[PDB]
Amino acid sequence: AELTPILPFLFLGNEQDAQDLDTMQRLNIGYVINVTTHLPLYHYEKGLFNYKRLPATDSNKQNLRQYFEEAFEFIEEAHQCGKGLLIHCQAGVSRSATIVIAYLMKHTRMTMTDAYKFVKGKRPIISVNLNFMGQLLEFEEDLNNGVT
Ligand SMILES: CSc1scc2c1-c1nc(SCC(=O)C(C)(C)C)ncc1CC2
Repeated sequence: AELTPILPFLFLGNEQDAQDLDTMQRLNIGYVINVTTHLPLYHYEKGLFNYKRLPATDSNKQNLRQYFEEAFEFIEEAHQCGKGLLIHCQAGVSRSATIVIAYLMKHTRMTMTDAYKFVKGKRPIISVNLNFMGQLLEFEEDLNNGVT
């Protein structure tokens, strides 16, 4: 169980990272984003956290752009309320790391490459997915022209 802290309040993890309840409470995590279609929302009935499911598959066909704004408003909410947010998908964090990078691109005005450099430096293992990479590329261009 190794929840990588990207920002003071924003943590990246995987399938098993999201089940270490004690770890989540030590870190004052109040919000969880589960970026799968099929994994359960872990610890839902213990009513301790606010959840958001981004029902996405790890393919070269899945669109994630659609989930970006939804996910940023929920990270902003964990920040405005002084709590931490965990975002996880499965092994290799393809889906969840795509979203973290997009957040760092909009709400830190980092570049694409520089966000990836930054995340991979805190979490070494990241599966490649050129579909998501290409979608981050057009997100970067929609930001530099101000369509967001
Ligand atoms: C924005 S990713 C990026 S930008 C420039 C490069 C890369 C890169 N990424 C990955 S893995 C991560 C992914 O595919 C994501 C799911 C996060 C989109 N492996 C190799 C490279 C080579 C150079």
